[PDB]
Amino acid sequence: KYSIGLDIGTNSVGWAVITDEYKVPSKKFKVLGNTDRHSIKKNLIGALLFDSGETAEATRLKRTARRRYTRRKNRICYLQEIFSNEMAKVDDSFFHRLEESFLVEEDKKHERHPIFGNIVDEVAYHEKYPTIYHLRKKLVDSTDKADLRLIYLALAHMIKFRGHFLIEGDLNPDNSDVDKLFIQLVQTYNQLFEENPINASGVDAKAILSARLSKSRRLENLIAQLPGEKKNGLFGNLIALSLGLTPNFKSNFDLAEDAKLQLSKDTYDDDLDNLLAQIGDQYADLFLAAKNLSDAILLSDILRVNTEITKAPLSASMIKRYDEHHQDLTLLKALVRQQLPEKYKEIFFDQSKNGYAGYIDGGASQEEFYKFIKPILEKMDGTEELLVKLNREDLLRKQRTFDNGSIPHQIHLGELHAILRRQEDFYPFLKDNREKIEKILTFRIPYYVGPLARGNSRFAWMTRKSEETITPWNFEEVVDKGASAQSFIERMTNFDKNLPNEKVLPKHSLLYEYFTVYNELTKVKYVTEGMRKPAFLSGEQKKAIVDLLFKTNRKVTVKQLKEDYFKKIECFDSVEIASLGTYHDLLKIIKDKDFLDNEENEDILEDIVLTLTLFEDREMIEERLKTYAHLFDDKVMKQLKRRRYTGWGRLSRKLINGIRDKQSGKTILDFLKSDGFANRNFMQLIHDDSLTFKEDIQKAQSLHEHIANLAGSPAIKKGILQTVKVVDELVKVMGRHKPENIVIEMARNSRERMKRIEEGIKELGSQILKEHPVENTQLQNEKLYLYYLQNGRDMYVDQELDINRLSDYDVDHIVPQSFLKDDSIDNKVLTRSDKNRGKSDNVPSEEVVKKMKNYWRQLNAKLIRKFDNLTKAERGGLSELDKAGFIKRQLVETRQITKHVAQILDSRMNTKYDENDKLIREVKVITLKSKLVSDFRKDFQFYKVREINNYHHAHDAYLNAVVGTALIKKYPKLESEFVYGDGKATAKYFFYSNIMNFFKTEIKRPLIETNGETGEIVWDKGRDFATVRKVLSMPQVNIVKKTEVQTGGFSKESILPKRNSDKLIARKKDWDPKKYGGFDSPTVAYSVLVVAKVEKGKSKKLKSVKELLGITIMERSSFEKNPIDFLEAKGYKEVKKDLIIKLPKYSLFELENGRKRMLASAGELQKGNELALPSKYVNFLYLASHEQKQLFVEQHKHYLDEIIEQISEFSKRVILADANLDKVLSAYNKHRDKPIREQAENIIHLFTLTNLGAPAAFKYFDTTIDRKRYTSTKEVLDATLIHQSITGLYETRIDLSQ
RNA sequence: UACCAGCAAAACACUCCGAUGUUUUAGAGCUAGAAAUAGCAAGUUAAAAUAAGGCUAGUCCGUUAUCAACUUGAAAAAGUGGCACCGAGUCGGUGCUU
DNA sequence: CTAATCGCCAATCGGAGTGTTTTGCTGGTAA
DNA sequence: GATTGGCGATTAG
Repeated sequence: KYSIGLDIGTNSVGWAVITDEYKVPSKKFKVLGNTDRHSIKKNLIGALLFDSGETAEATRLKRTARRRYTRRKNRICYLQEIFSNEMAKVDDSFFHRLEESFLVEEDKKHERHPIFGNIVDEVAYHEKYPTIYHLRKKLVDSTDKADLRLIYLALAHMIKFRGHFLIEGDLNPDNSDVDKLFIQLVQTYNQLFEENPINASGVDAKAILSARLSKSRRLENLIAQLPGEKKNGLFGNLIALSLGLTPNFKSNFDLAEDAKLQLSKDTYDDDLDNLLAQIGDQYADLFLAAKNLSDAILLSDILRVNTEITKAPLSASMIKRYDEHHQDLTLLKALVRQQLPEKYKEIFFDQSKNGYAGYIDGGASQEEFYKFIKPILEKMDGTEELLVKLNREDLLRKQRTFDNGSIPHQIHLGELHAILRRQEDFYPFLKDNREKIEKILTFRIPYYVGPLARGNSRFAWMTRKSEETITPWNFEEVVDKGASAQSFIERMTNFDKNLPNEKVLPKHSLLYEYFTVYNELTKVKYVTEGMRKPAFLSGEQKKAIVDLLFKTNRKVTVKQLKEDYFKKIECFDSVEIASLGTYHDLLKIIKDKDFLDNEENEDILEDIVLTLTLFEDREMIEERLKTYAHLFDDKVMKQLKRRRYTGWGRLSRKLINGIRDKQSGKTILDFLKSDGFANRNFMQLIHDDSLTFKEDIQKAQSLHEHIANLAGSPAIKKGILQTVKVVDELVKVMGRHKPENIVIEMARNSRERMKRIEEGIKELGSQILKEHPVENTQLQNEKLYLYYLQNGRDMYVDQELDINRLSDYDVDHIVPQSFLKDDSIDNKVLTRSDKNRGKSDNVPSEEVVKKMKNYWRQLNAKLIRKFDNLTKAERGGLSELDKAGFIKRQLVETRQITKHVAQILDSRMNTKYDENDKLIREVKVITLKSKLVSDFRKDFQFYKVREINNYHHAHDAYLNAVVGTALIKKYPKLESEFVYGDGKATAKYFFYSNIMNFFKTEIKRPLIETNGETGEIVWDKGRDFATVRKVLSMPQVNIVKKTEVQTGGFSKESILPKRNSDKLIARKKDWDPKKYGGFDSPTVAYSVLVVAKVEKGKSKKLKSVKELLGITIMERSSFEKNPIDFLEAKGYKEVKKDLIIKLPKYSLFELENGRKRMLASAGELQKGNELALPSKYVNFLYLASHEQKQLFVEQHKHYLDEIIEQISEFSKRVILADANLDKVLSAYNKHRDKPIREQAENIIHLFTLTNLGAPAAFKYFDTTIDRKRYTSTKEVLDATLIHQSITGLYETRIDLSQ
């Protein structure tokens, strides 16, 4: 009978229903409603269009901030509960005036002065402490009684902003000098390693280690003055420890265990104690010193003040910024006043000129201010001392800038500690509540506990030991913390698939290693002169290999098996041819062999391994093994806490040793352990029919959930639901008969670039960025991008290149494009000429490799797999098997998601079960790629262009169907790679390349094609092409747009100043927008058509109205709860309840002459028509834009004047735009001088005026055309409304002109 | 179609923390002139909010995913739209079963 | 009044940890 | 990351 062909995409789905001999049937349908139409005739071909889906990141980024905004507010509430009783005797309303600051004077109840409460005290206070840091510095260094309000202000400011948590441990801000250190350091090296002393080389390491440089540059500068040292040397290792690195101390100390040390993690003490155990304490304070330096050079960019003067080095360094601004301002003012009197009106008085007034009051950043002020400073005389600071970004700085994110939280704690001790003698209540204020600052919830819910949330997993409120002071006596870190990991671990409801084993377990190691050794073969055939391996040999090779090295080399076993035991000179890592570590740690050999002591090691794999913190691990103590000794635990594993395997425990061969002895694990006659692997054991595993394993094992459970981007998983629903709708139409076949085909920046080029320039030391400054919208071109990635140097020649020479240069792929079709950065290079690459059919010549190995290694630059392909010239090159495989992949759909879709369709299509516990096929599912159809179109001249209409979406499904059905029925044995279910390479390559040669005539073939057994008629080259041509030109395709309701944010997020309009929305309930401001950009969900009456004039003339109203996202619930009261509050009277109609977005209307419009909102409209240009002009337009066909293009030239007539005629009755059409005609009238190629390229641009969708702007040869927005939804109130189904064949029409 | 092995490339889902930006109020502008108008002097900081709001009253939740119209249904969804030809103005016609 | 065109605007920058597929040279092995 | 619907000022009825 019939067949179906589909085509899935990210914004469209196409379908078609072919028949016996490649024809599309037509049918009569029924139309409902109250209109005059009672029937219609339609063809079975169409398409569907929809929008794109999004991801869940933008919602998480706000969910994880709503919680912080409310957790920060509770920190201040705790501080006010300790100060209330004492403050209730000084000022009764101090805490009340602090909450009504954001209030106009009329709405205030108390006075308008917050802190003190008079006009003569506020001014005095503001005249003594211009900034908050003056008070902070005064409180620490003074020894007098202070008012309570100032103490509260300082503490609140310190607590609100607290700093970052990146360094673990305790800081110490006393050592600011750097050189006492390089001295102190060397001092010790040669205080025990004397006679052989590293040379101090009078190194003034001051600028070497203190300059604002990177770690690598400081490393190169350190040993520059020392005559010869090693980057990997132990002095270098301890130096790298001083900076931020991860040195290893195994070298030069003949160690066997890795000794990676980090100075910022919270494990340094234990690792240092362990490392000082195998060497001793003779070399001790060579470390207490490396510490001092480590902290002495990271506190060098924020603290720039001296010592032995103050105990507050951060507050004292923010007064230098204040005192170096008031001094430069006067000088600049005087200099501008004297030598340039005509400009002292916009630098200091205009708020929209990026001067000094537009930098303090208006909106402007430091960069814009500097860029604006540089010429003015340059022109006049003097101003030497000010031009230098501008190059250091230290001209006129502010104390709250964007670069304050490098301040640790251990500095704010010291000032608070210092303040709390000077004033603990006058106020006794500060002596008791002193350990709580320090705890409010440093508390932080662990990342494996989550929200503190009470069983009313969806993202929570935490348990509780006692029903009580959780506070920072009792967090350890309420939260269990023991089972909270186990449910964090076990809620994401995979389940088994051969036996569900079972958890998988750890990767590094003991049973799992037994299974993995011995399974591999069950099949191996070796040949010697004495032996006759390649024999297998026995269990004893495997045990010996494990004992001698596995237990001496985790990885067992094949050479070790060849030499240590064969040569020593079997006496074999030559022969031809997994890790028990846990066992050797346990042997080294426990130091008891018979303990591990004993098989009674089980259910113990598995628990130990699970404990080590599961938790991460140290107290957790200790307490878990606390019950597992008293058995070995005290010493083993200290080393057991230091071991950690990672990884989860995929196999259950009961599957291995719970349903094993209890009826035959040898376990599933032991079957692969001590093999016998039946050397059968696990796959043979499961997949055979001789044992009783199958019954037990097979005893165990909605559409939306299944589809949502797949793997892939959300944007593609939207096109499968629609495909399934379209299929189910199409089956019903054709009489509830299932299709014979189904053919499916699934058709498939700048900031990264400037980040990459900036990193490359910074690491390479190149100065070309200063030479050629680049903005944010320049280097999107690949040629200049590649030019800058190489520091402007050729890579095939070793010469410097030019910024405007790449134009005449070339871009070439590393691997030739004839083998790999790659167009990414990893495959493209820029060169003066491709001939310098060497061979044109292989990897570049070895001369280039030898001459550029150094620069390829330098490109450590992270700018560029590319190195491997470039260096392949020395590795012998490529093969042909990969070419054959890729040729097969070019037409065989090997992607997994297509297999998922095919399985989903096949499972629901076939349901009848065979009586022999099997299934019978009724519908075939075929998958194929797009190469075949493209080749067919190119060969048989069915050209297509994509910028006329959307009909081309539905013209590919028909071609897929015809090609697939024709091909599958001619070769009855190629179903292996084309149907779902279940030397030579060159022959397969040729066969798959020439598959599609049965359509053509000469490479002469008969007109009639027959197939084997019956001479089946599969093609007839006298009428089939005529049918295809007739179908490809039909002015009837069902295009349908999907209607959706809108959701998302309420409006725009920008806050606007006060105004006197009625379009502003209040931010809170009691804040009038005419005195505080608000947002104004509401988003409409859907519209409603109401017919009612409203009063007019003072006489209340009850006129009758019928209009459209918009319902925003913000007020949906109020409307959906009671529409009548909502409408009455809006201002309408006597609302007719039975005539309210909802209208979602993208609704369809019908005007007088077939003119249709969509609905984008309650104020605008869209276009809803299509163009049907004949099939001759498509071929002419495709040929003109690019042998004998040139002559044909030349003879037929008047076609350029027939397209314009059709465009004008179509636009004069549907589009209804006059000025744009007149401009287009006038522009076309005077440009008939250029040849056909460019005129065709510009005629193709004219199809933007008649394109379905929103209006847009296009451009002709020179002229630019603007938009033609429609802004009146008043005419549509007397038209017809159309409701359509998913395919569009079923529809109803309602007349709104009643 | 599954299990071990080296690395690399990624993509997706959840939890815990930093620094800015924007909007109102406080930091007493002065000298001449009835008046617009001129002349001069300062400018760097702090408090509150950050989707309107909810009931289950928690140091909890609020921007992803699903959605043609009528008849019945709490809900999901069971029931609901007759076949072939020619011409080829968007469909029309004829001949009958219907 | 009063309704229709024209020109400009739209929140952004860093860090730490855990779990899972899918592709590309490696394979092997096996049903 | 551009698109595509909102709002103020001007201008034509």
